[PDB]
Amino acid sequence: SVGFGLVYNSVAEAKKFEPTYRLVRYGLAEKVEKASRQQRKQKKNRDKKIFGTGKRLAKKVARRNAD
Amino acid sequence: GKGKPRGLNSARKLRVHRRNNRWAENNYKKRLLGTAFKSSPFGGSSHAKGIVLEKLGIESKQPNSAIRKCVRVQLIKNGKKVTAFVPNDGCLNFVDENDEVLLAGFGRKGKAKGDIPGVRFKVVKVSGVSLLALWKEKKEKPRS
Amino acid sequence: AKVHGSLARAGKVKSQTPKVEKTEKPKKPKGRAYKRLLYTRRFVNVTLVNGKRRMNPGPS
Amino acid sequence: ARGPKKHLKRLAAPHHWLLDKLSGCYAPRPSAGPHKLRESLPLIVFLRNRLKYALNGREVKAILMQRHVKVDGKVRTDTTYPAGFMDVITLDATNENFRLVYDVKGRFAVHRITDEEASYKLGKVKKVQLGKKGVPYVVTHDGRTIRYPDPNIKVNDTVKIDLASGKITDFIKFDAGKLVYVTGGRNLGRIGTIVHKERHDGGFDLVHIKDSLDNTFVTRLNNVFVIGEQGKPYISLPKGKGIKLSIAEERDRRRAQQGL
Amino acid sequence: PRAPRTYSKTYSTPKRPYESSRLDAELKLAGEFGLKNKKEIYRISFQLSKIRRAARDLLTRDEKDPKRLFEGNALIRRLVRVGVLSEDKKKLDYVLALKVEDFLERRLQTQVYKLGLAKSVHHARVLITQRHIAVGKQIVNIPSFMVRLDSEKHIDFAPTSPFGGARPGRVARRNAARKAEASGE
RNA sequence: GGUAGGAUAGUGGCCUACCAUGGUUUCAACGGGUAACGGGGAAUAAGGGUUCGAUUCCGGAGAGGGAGCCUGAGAAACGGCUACCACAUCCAAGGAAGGCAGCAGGCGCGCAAAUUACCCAAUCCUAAUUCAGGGAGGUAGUGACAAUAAAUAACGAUACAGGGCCCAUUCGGGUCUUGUAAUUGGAAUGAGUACAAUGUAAAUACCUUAACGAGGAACAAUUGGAGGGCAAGUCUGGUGCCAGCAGCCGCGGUAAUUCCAGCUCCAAUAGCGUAUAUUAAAGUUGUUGCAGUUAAAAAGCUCGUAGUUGAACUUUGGGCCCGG
RNA sequence: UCGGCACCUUACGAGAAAUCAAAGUCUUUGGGUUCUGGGGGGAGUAUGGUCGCAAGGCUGAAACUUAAAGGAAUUGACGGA
Ligand SMILES: [Mg+2]
Ligand SMILES: [Mg+2]
Ligand SMILES: [Mg+2]
Ligand SMILES: [Mg+2]
Ligand SMILES: [Mg+2]
Ligand SMILES: [Mg+2]
Ligand SMILES: [Mg+2]
Ligand SMILES: [Mg+2]
Ligand SMILES: [Mg+2]
Ligand SMILES: [Mg+2]
Ligand SMILES: [Mg+2]
Ligand SMILES: [Mg+2]
Ligand SMILES: [Mg+2]
Ligand SMILES: [Mg+2]
Ligand SMILES: [Mg+2]
Ligand SMILES: [Mg+2]
Ligand SMILES: [Mg+2]
Ligand SMILES: [Mg+2]
Ligand SMILES: [Mg+2]
Ligand SMILES: [Mg+2]
Ligand SMILES: [Mg+2]
Ligand SMILES: [Mg+2]
Ligand SMILES: [Mg+2]
Ligand SMILES: [Mg+2]
Ligand SMILES: [Mg+2]
Ligand SMILES: [Mg+2]
Ligand SMILES: [Mg+2]
Ligand SMILES: [Mg+2]
Ligand SMILES: [Mg+2]
Ligand SMILES: [Mg+2]
Ligand SMILES: [Mg+2]
Ligand SMILES: [Mg+2]
Ligand SMILES: [Mg+2]
Ligand SMILES: [Mg+2]
Ligand SMILES: [Mg+2]
Ligand SMILES: [Mg+2]
Ligand SMILES: [Mg+2]
Ligand SMILES: [Mg+2]
Ligand SMILES: [Mg+2]
Ligand SMILES: [Mg+2]
Ligand SMILES: [Mg+2]
Ligand SMILES: [Mg+2]
Repeated sequence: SVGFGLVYNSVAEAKKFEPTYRLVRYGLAEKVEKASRQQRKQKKNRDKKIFGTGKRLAKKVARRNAD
Repeated sequence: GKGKPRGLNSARKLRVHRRNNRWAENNYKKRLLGTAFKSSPFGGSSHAKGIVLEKLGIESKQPNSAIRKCVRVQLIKNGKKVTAFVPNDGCLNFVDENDEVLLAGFGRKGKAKGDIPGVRFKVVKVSGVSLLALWKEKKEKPRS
Repeated sequence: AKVHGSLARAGKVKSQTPKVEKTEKPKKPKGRAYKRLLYTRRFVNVTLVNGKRRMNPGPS
Repeated sequence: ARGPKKHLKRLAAPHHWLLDKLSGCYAPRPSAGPHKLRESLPLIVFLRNRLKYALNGREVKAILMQRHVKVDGKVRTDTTYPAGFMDVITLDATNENFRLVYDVKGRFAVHRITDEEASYKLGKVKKVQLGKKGVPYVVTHDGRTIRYPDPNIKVNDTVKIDLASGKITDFIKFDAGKLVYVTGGRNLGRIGTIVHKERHDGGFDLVHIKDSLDNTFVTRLNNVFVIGEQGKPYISLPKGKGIKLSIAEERDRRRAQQGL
Repeated sequence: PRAPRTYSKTYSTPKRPYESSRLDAELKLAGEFGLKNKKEIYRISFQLSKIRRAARDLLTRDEKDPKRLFEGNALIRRLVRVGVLSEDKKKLDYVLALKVEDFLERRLQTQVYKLGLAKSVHHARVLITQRHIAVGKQIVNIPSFMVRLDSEKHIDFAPTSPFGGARPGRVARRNAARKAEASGE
């Protein structure tokens, strides 16, 4: 079997230069509990509709369509 | 001196004469005038789908004595009416009145084949279920 | 060129042809072993070499 | 269309970068800089595809953002920085200094140099002009502007640039007898000094160059870089001394140097 | 957008589909060498067509031409190395005289039979295909392998894959397990 | 085309003013057609050629159609705006919003073309930026577009072909078994199934590998043919100028080598057939390289302009040296 | 002797042959140049243009159809030769 090997000078430099997926493979980084890519893109495009923080938008909606 | 000009500066006369005389061939004439896209019911295509209008019985040319079992077909893409031979024993029982046939050419690029007068096309599929497969045992024709 | 011949007989001979099922037989080998079988029947142990050779002799 | 292109297709990259055909649709487009797009070598091609020090482009970025590399004295943390001919790349770790010179097949070879030779570079004078307030300058082949040159410095000469201050130490004229390194065309990477120079008013002055095995070749004047006098070049020379052996001599050498 | 992937057809069919002489000759070839197909003859004919066309355009070049010497010597060296052209006979007008049987003799399926080890070409084919014979210590299961005259001494049975040792084998193990089931323990 | 001006980033009839009468064209202008984006290239060809190039790279143009513009270094931008035209969506009828020739997907059109998947790990790009973003791109799915390699068996004993020995005399002798016993024996292996590992961003698949995994090894190879061209049948049954076949020549009207079948045989083979287009074959476009008395074809005859073509002639010879 | 209308013999040669001193000097294929033809029909038709008083001329297709049409010679058969 033929492959490629890296031995870093220390484990701090291993964590610093080693890619995140290899550190997840070796146990030196946790896999992130991120969302799917289409959900992330849809959330971003939803946030593109809002200008400002939107607290005034939420309070104006809850004022106009409650009575 | 063999009729054509030979000189080093006669390439204009040679090429213009070749361009003029090239028109006398069948294929160059047909390709350059766009005959397949103006004439030729299969308007440049290899196959064409059409709707069966009628089952015809064509009497074969002499010295052959047979009825040839063709169909009259209106092409869907074009509206032109063509006559198409239904090739095998039986297989005119498989067509129907008024359903869908895929048609192809008939071997000789125009130019009706054999003893069959005026028929330049054959039926390849009917109802999209392939007359060879219908004829052997392979697939069953859909009822609707 | 008459286009209204009778279509009553379409399929006549194939519809009245007697049905014979294909005879069940041993399989023939495929590929390299079939070309091996062809080579033994044609160039190694051929005996029907009347004139040059024959391949499908009928009853004489 | 509509503005400057920012991408470079692979198979539209220069052939001397020796990029593999597969493993990407895109080649690293060289940034604007001292050298041209096609006459140069990006730092990612030098650090990943020549020295093999990095496996990715992300490792080239991780090397460069630690300020280890420097081109011509300054640090250059740009990944696609156009390092071209005569440029000196200093990698501080392993104390390596490189001068980008052509090997005689026409490609940028890895040529390790010393710290003395890394102190300077050579620049072919592209123009000599007066700037404003009457100050004269020369413009070299790598976009450097050097004020107050020697008045003997003309076009197609070669100045030596001190690279700690961008100053002209000495210079070499263009006249019959002195070495020529060839930096373009199909004689790219060759050496051999002279036969003469023919003028051709209107365009494309030609130089006849005859190497140490007495093979003449003509090159355009714009592809001609003076590196010194005949013997003792002002730079070190790469593996081969710019000879361009033919393919039979190449095979007669390669069969020899594999059976010990 | 990507680099296109180059591919080439490796054979040519004859222009005449039914010639009794050619069909007899190719069935004779496939019986002598144990071939699956006419395609395996057509590939060798394609390779000879390319070799002969290359040697022909070199032979019309004047002798002591640089391209003639370089490419002709490279062609001769490749054919000598693969064993089709002998270790004498290093001329371009003798590689025009090459035929199909020379390449068919150099196959791994022919070499495995020729160097003992197989007892037939049809046994050689199914020794090779069945992950037996190793050419270095490399298992090859390709019968069209073109043994290169310095691998001939190293063609043997594999370190794995019995007839080479280190384990009995699938139906031997099952049958011995059945005889252990029946007879003893 | 000249002069001057205006405009432009700048040259310029680019526009304007005033002049002059030019500019192009049988060496094909101008006009018409193109089922024309151009090129690198592709198929095929002894050589010369013929045909194709929407399509991975390069250049151009476009973003339903036209036009106009803002911003900006750069756009006459369309995942920017404005108007008109066409089409079309929501609506409380007041109004408001639109542009898949991006990716996926749908409808329609048709002979004719795939998932509303996963990811920025690679290649690169952009940003204030090592970090974010990227349907660019990559990964898989669908995929007989095309291409590469090559399973579907192999080997022995019981039976028989004879190539035989010393004149096997009449078959024994330590002969020598390829075809036949829908016999007989054990071996071999991957298709598949999967422990794991490796793979990979994560997977899948490959490669490796534990245990499984063939006797009708049903773990059953097909597609076209069997008159000629053109390899393979005057075999049997059916039909009886019908039905049908047949590229072409032809077969069928009661013994069909050709139809429909069965048996057997042939060819290519995980492929094979059909239709169309094109190349070779085609020296049937002929420059190489056709033909013109009679097969198609010397203008009725002569003049004549462009075109094509056009007699001979001008420093030859001798000697010497270096010299690859 | 030059020039002309031709003829006769031979086949060096040419041709599919009849025949041909040109229909030769052609696969051993290039002296110069013009025009014409590309299987048979449809068809010298339709249409457009142009000339003519007109009759017509000159230029001139296609759809569609077809497996031969033709040339020369041989043998036969036939002829109100
Ligand atoms: Mg001339
Ligand atoms: Mg015989
Ligand atoms: Mg663009
Ligand atoms: Mg860039
Ligand atoms: Mg194994
Ligand atoms: Mg002015
Ligand atoms: Mg002006
Ligand atoms: Mg003016
Ligand atoms: Mg002009
Ligand atoms: Mg177009
Ligand atoms: Mg193109
Ligand atoms: Mg194109
Ligand atoms: Mg188009
Ligand atoms: Mg645009
Ligand atoms: Mg649209
Ligand atoms: Mg901006
Ligand atoms: Mg726009
Ligand atoms: Mg859009
Ligand atoms: Mg855009
Ligand atoms: Mg789409
Ligand atoms: Mg894409
Ligand atoms: Mg399709
Ligand atoms: Mg879909
Ligand atoms: Mg990425
Ligand atoms: Mg996409
Ligand atoms: Mg199978
Ligand atoms: Mg394995
Ligand atoms: Mg049959
Ligand atoms: Mg035959
Ligand atoms: Mg037949
Ligand atoms: Mg030819
Ligand atoms: Mg002809
Ligand atoms: Mg005639
Ligand atoms: Mg005539
Ligand atoms: Mg005349
Ligand atoms: Mg004249
Ligand atoms: Mg002259
Ligand atoms: Mg002759
Ligand atoms: Mg013709
Ligand atoms: Mg004709
Ligand atoms: Mg008329
Ligand atoms: Mg006659």
